[PDB]
Amino acid sequence: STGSATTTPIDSLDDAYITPVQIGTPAQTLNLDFDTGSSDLWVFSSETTASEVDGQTIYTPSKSTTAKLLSGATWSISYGDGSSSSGDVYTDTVSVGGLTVTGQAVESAKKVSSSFTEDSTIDGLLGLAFSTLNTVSPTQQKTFFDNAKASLDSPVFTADLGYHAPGTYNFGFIDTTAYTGSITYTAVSTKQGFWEWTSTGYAVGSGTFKSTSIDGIADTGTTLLYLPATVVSAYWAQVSGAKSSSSVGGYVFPCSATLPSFTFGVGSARIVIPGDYIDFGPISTGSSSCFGGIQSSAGIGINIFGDVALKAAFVVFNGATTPTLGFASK
Ligand SMILES: CN(C)c1ccc(C(=O)NN)cc1
Repeated sequence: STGSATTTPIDSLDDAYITPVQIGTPAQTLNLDFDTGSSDLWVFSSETTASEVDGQTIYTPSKSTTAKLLSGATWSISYGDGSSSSGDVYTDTVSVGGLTVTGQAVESAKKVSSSFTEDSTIDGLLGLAFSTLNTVSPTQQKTFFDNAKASLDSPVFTADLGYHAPGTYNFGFIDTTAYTGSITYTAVSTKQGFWEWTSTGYAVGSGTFKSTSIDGIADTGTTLLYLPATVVSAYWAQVSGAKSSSSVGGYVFPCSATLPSFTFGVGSARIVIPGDYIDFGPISTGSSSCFGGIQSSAGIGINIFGDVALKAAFVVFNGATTPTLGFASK
């Protein structure tokens, strides 16, 4: 089997991407944030505290003939940005882009943090990291990908995120028309439950490439690119007037600037992030200070190749017995 679904930016900044997902019978379509940095499929639901729902589409398990309470199971998750959610669990039929899993754990939110309430366009998350990170207790549950894997033509999914445009998540096949050149594969560590890999270095603009190992995670659920302070300082030093602002919470730059590109290494290959991808616009409406798309990972504890990086590439998440990541230019 295979599946293919279009993923769409939620706003003009590509702050996140949503992908339609069919849950239950008859189908209830919710727009979920596919998240390769977590392993829970959770949704706004008829059980979510009313004051914490603001425009989202909800899953109502009582209207699904295939929903079953997973008796006694609860979940609770918190993300690196400080967001969180929690609730109980149903199993139901879930389909993505024509690919169907029966008996998928669908985690129904009773509570969500304000960040989720405020994101009217995001009806929940669909985790695509390793199932060892799943938060359901007392019986840990498998991700949609993990459940689908044995049925897939190939045990892979791909992320092809657009810059200010829709893109695609494919399951079970590699679309050889979706990228240029060749895909370079690199080793993954699953020890922390993430798609964790080691970049071989970086360059700023037309500058020389610096060979240096940068461990990090491929996280479609993080907006920005978070790298070591040394690397990030070297980037922003090439932008006149750029500075780190403790008041704003990161590097800002004059909105009159033209940003240089940023290159990261994948083995002997190189992925170039155009300067435009690094512009996250005015810090507040009407401001001439703009927020940068490359920020320090210091005080996160891990480097994060978020959407800013991933959208510059066609990315293969290879879930074979020994997982690997592949990157191609596009
Ligand atoms: C507030 N929202 C929509 C979030 C979405 C995703 C994440 C995240 O860290 N995913 N790996 C955090 C927050």
